[PDB]
Amino acid sequence: MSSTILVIHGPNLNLLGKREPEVYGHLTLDNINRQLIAQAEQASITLDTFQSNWEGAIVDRIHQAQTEGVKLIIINPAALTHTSVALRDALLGVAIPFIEVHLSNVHAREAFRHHSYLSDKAIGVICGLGAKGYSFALDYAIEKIQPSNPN
Amino acid sequence: MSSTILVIHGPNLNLLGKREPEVYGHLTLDNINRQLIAQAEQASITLDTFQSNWEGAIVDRIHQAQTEGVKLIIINPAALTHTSVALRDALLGVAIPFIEVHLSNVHAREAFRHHSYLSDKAIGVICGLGAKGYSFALDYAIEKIQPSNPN
Amino acid sequence: MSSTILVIHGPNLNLLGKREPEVYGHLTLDNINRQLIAQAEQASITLDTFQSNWEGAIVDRIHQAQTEGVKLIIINPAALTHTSVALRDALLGVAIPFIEVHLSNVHAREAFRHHSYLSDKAIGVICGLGAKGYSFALDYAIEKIQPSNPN
Amino acid sequence: MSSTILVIHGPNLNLLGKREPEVYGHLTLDNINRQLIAQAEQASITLDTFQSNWEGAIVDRIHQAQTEGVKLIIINPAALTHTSVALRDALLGVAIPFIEVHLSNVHAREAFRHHSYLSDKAIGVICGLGAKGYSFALDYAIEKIQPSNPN
Amino acid sequence: MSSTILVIHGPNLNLLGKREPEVYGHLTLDNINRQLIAQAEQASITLDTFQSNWEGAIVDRIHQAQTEGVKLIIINPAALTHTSVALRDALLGVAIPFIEVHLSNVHAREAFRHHSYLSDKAIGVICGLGAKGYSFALDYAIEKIQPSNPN
Amino acid sequence: MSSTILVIHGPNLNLLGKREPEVYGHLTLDNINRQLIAQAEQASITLDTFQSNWEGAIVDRIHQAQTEGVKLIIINPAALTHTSVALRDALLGVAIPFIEVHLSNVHAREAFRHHSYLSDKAIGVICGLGAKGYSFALDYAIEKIQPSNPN
Amino acid sequence: MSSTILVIHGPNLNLLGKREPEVYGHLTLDNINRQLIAQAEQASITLDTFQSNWEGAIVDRIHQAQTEGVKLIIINPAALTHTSVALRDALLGVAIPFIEVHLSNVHAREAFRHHSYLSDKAIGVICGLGAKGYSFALDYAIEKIQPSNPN
Amino acid sequence: MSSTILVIHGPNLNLLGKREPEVYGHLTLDNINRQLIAQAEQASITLDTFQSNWEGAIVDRIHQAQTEGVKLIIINPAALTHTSVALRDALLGVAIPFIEVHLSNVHAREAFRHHSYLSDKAIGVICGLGAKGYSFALDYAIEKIQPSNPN
Amino acid sequence: MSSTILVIHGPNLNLLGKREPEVYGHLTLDNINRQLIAQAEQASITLDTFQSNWEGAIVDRIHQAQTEGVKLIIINPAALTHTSVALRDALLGVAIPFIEVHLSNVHAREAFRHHSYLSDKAIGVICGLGAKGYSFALDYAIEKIQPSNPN
Amino acid sequence: MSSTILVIHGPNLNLLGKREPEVYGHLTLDNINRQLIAQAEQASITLDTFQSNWEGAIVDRIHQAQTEGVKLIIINPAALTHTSVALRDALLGVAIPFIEVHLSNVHAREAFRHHSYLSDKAIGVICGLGAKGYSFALDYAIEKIQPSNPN
Amino acid sequence: MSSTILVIHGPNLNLLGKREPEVYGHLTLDNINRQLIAQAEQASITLDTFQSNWEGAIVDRIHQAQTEGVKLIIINPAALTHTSVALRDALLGVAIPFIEVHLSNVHAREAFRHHSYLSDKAIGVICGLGAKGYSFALDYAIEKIQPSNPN
Amino acid sequence: MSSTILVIHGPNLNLLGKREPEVYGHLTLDNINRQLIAQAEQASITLDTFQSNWEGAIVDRIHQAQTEGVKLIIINPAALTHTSVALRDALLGVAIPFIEVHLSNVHAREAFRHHSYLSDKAIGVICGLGAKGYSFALDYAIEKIQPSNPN
Repeated sequence: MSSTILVIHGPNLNLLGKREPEVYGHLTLDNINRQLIAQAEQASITLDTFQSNWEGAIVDRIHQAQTEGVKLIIINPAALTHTSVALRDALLGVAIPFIEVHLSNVHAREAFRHHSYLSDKAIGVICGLGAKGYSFALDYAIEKIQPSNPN
Repeated sequence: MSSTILVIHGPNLNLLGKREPEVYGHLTLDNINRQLIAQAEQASITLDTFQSNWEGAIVDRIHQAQTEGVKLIIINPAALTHTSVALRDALLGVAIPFIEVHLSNVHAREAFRHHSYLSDKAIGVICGLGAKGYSFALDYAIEKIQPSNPN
Repeated sequence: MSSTILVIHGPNLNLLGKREPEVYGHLTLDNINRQLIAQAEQASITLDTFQSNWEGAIVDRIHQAQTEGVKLIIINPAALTHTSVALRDALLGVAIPFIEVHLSNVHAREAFRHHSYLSDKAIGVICGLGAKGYSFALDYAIEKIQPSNPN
Repeated sequence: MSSTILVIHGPNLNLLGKREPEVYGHLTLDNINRQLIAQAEQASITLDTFQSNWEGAIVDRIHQAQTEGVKLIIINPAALTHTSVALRDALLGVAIPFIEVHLSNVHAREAFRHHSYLSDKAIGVICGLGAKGYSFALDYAIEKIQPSNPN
Repeated sequence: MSSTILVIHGPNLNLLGKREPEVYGHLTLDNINRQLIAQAEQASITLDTFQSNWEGAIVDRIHQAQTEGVKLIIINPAALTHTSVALRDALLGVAIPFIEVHLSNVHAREAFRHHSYLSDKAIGVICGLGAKGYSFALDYAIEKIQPSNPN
Repeated sequence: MSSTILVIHGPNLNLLGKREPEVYGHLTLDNINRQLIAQAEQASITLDTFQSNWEGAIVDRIHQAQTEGVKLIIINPAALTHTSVALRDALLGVAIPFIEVHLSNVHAREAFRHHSYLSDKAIGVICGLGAKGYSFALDYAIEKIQPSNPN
Repeated sequence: MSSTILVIHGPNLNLLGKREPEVYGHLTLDNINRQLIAQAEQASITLDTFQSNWEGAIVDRIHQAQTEGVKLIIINPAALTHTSVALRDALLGVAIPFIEVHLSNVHAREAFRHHSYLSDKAIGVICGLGAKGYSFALDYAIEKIQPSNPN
Repeated sequence: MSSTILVIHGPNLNLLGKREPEVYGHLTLDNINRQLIAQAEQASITLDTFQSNWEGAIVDRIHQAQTEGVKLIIINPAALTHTSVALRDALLGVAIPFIEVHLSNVHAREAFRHHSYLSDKAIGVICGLGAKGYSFALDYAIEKIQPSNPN
Repeated sequence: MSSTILVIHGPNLNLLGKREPEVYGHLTLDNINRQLIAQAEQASITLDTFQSNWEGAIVDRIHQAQTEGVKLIIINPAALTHTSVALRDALLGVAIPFIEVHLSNVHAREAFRHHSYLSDKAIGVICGLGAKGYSFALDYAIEKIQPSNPN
Repeated sequence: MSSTILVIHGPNLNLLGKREPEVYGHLTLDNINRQLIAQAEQASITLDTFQSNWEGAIVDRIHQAQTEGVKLIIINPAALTHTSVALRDALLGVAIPFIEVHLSNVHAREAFRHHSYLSDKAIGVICGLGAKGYSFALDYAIEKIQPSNPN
Repeated sequence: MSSTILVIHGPNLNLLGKREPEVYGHLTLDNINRQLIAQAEQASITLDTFQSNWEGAIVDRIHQAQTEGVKLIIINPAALTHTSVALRDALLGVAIPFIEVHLSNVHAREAFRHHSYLSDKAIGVICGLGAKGYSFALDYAIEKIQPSNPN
Repeated sequence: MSSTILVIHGPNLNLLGKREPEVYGHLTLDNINRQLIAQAEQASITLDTFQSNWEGAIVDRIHQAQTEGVKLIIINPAALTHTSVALRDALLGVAIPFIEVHLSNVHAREAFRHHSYLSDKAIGVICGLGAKGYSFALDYAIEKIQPSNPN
């Protein structure tokens, strides 16, 4: 079995691009996923994506990732970062390294958003850089997996 | 189908009237819905109702509400009020105004029940008035949506 | 005078509808009292109202209520809700059940407004529903003050 | 008017005399005052008593005490003990030593009752001994003002 | 005629023994369930088991337990112990007494693990004794439910 | 010439200057008011003053200020600054800008004196500068009310 | 002995009157004990006394009190008041009502001295009244057992 | 052969099965000890027992256990659980593995009972299962000392 | 420089009026200094000013002030108010009395701004009155150094 | 289409690679700067770098950035992130948008490291991805300044 | 009985060098005492030493010290440092100046070890320097008690 | 050339002996350094000393110390101990073992002084022993660097 990256999107992320005409639209979750997939293909890495509003579905997906041989996870937990011990335990239980990504700056909002049950065990965290944040996580992930020289 | 007002009941609310009715009352969640649907009919307002023990299902329902053009949500999040950021983010993400309702007086109970992830963003909150709390919320909602005669 | 229901308004409620709206509505404390009195009259319920900026005067009114045979109090303590143990102790002392009402949503403002010396002992709490909150409390109260087949 | 000893009863204490807030056990405020006055007369010591539900009235009384040359105050602040820095400041401002008395045991009830704005500045505190707590305070005060042989 | 005792395992428990058996356990969740079932039979007690990564599924199972007349629940809530009031509310709502079990010593890991939404309402708690903890809980339940010995 | 400034003195401020040679000297509250009145006179500004030990009296006075056209309030809340939300709400309610003054340095005393319900809504705060603090507030007020250029 | 009333002195109380009899003057623990024994003898009530610096010795004495049929304990736990749950459990375990006494005013000293493991369970508390606090406690106890009354 | 397990009962446990300790359970401490001894004897393990109300005696006993080569300790610290660092340091100092046991459910009682100075260092913890908790701890301990296979 | 006064401005104060002078105002730090120097000239008092972004420079300047015979310091520590113990220690070390000034109202901004390492040791604090704050501080200082309140 | 990006490195960053590679040795501060400078050159964007151990030097540099017309700051504050209000105020004062970068994962180390005086005002935050974090920040920054490209 | 300097060792210190000496070090408590006695003899000061696992025994020893004429106490309270108010009160009660010593660095260990009931009242504290810490304390004590000048 | 042991004095330490010679003490920073340098020469160890009021200068000096080959640092950070993470990171960055010294007892002064950013990483801490504390730290260092048991 080989090296795959898995991108996990948490609850409410499916909403992206419904705001549309000005404040945040028109960009969508599928648009993000499509860019990442292209980015991965360009490096000859198999990338899969998942989104759910259900915490249990996310946990199940992480469990499947281990059996599937996934090497690294890029996860935007969204609201679940502040609340889900089960998510943290699933990631730890499978021992697949992960990078935490947030489109918005979690630190610029309510104080409860400062707390995370994931960040302390993540390799790294990116927030506030929008969709580029996932790309950055992917770029890092590729180097870690297929290190240094490609030529 | 399509709807103007949506009533959402959180986990365990389905238990109402189901254990020791002589002690705890015969009123069921179904009775509450029946009462509200009739109250809604009196105003020619289309009312939908939803209950689940699963957070993800509630979130999905809320997303569905945006597509349906629901104008207001009446929600009793039950236990989820103190724990679910995901729920708060769904409501905020679809930008549908809501009224928070609890059968019991949350303040009269454990300290952890004092905190809500919804209350600060609600139009208003009602607790401790039992089933009538939902009716009052419905009365307020109808007036806001189709203003008529003030009292 | 003897009354079955007493409505108490706390400090600064006299200002309502005074600095014109904008800043809020034309609704006045008098409009609310008028609306409540009519609602009680329609139910053949005798209702009295009271407002003051003086805490001791409020405590005295509650003491008076006990002698007047008042069965339930609907109180908007306003600012006193966060500060007055004397108010809580008066209500407990006369042992008259009460409903707490706020026009605005107490939870949507400063952190200090989250806390109350009354809420845990109230039958129930209504906030953020404007004037209608008082009407809802009155509606509940009339229903409670009815059967007496209880003991 | 120029008493040696002043006994101040705080808010809601009048309810002992008007018919018990809880309570134990139809001992009235007037009964307490009579006992203290007799105890004071027996020692040839002049004593006055005061009760109010109003913070300002209490503050004014304390100021009046200064002009009257009161040497010690026995005060049962009741609910005010937990809230009134204005009371603390009146007492410190006039520099009259005081003993704090509570009929009930303030530590045996809600956590908020554990805190006082007075107790740190009192000579001493008595709580939970009922009416007898005032008598003890008076006995201590008499010995302090009019020392005699061991008591 | 379904079961007398129900054992619930929380999220991530399905992973037990999954990777990599040489470091840490060989033992699996099915191994645990088989031992408990054997232990139950030996006592002529009907025992059922359930595991899920979804909170709602567990809540549904608990509600189902009431309908089946389950006398006692042995639950390892895992991560959910620190986060789910919904779980707490389900167990209370059905009013089925429970014993809380953890394989590992919850107190020996991060501070957040110290807090439980279940422990205070449990009959008892066992942590850190591994698989034997479930057996111990069963022993206790059997004696409670069918206290074989007259005494 | 319409512009009017109102100075409010809170509880216990009436005591200023009683123990005269040592305790806090000879300056009285009346002395302070005379100086302020004269300072106002020089600037062609109308100024009124008020003191009370009763919170309700102060709140009423503020409400009266709105109707009297008062432009700005200089308030020394004294002990009320730490306790009275009602006071905050009256000032906010009439929307009259205010400056908060204390003779003593609040920060230099008990930790509870560090907190205020007024300071965050004041234009500014002055403490620990004695009676001059009021003059400074007046100087600022006069300039804000009738701004001056080079001359 | 057996006795009806037991007075317990906690650690360091043996020091009273030892150092700089111009520090706290000349009163000793024995002086206090003699005064109490005499006060008890007037009532024909048998009183025992005990002091120790060892927590276990105090717990053992309390247990002994139960067998001896002591009806009330007057206890000055001294330092143990802030630290010993074992003391709290002994008193509750034997179910002998108690009054807590401190010579000094506990609230006037370090913050850590503000918390007691006994006060919430005591009948009453007296502090800051010196040696007289023990006499007051004894007078209350005697009256509880063998009441006399003017009123 | 040849193995000793030591059971330590902390302060106030001597009261068990008497009259009115807080929770009257029928079983005495001796009854508990006799059951444990029999259980150990079945495994050809020696079971030492110790109870004291004195912390120092317990600390000395632990030191003694090290000199005597005790394999494991089962300890119910009772009230000392929440207060004694010295106990934790004794167990750590001798490095004898231990299991912490409580008859009652520590989590169900005052918040101060929630904290243990031993739990984080224990192999495991059992609480609220009454006398059976000690037996369970012993069963685990024997298996740890004497793994079944091969004798 | 006799009866010298020293004015110290902390980090970032150099920016005053630099950016968006419309919108934010055009008063500059130099303008403030020139005003203070002139105000000082009028009273025949020597005054110096200092600003730095460097804590060490400020500490050195304070040390220098003692040797220079500076009699009072007027300081706006800016950001350093909430972070520098070193500043507090420098001012305390030289024993030069000081007044703390801020242009803006520190209490109306983030919670972290509510704490000062200076305020408890200043004679007084002025905040939120802008440039005039420095002038008021100077006005007080002159009276204190060279009192001419009386002609 | 050329602009100015400024990279700021905080205290102790100058140590990178200077001891015991591999601890995580080898990579130096200059190596990071060369990579960034090269990365900027490829975009035809002008980039400057600064490192210092002195907070004042950093504050000065940031002020200079304003005069220089710097568009965006990429800053690794290092230790200053948890301590420097002066730094926060400098960036806000000049109003230059910034991205916060940390080589290591701040969330994975002592609790004090979890708090930043910058993060809430940052566009975004990157931590734990090492040197790459700076490049990602630069990539985002380039797109921000010069959006229109072959992309 | 009779010594100028008294060294007190708290609970568990008797274990030093007891187990795994090769692992943990061979130094024993007697070795430490022997060094100190020798250092004392060199300076012609009498020194006594004491160790116990019982708090009461330590308190009694301190009391004895007053009568003995001890001038200074060097105490390593060990675990009792974090828990014993009684110890603090004993030292204060006899008013013997003391120095607090710990072999290990308390600040490097769990958070609860960061608080001492003695540190605030000690002349000084030494921790983490092992046995030498006692010697340093002794060196300071000698210089304090006896004039530096030999002969 | 270069030192083996380096002594660092923090901000304000330069003031020692400057003011209040009779009240303060007339020992200066130079006296301490000369004593240390002599103590060092006496063991044939080179010792360098440094003081600054500038955190950056201190950090730079520590960096220099690594390249110099300094074996150990004795540091009195003074006020910086409570605020300077940069200082902690410098000492850790160079990996030079350090002992933390304070002339005064930090524990006896404000609560904020109780926390240190160095203490947990120091070998040891000495405070409150005046100048001797530095000498004691040196004595430990010399023994650590050149032990005399090998000899």
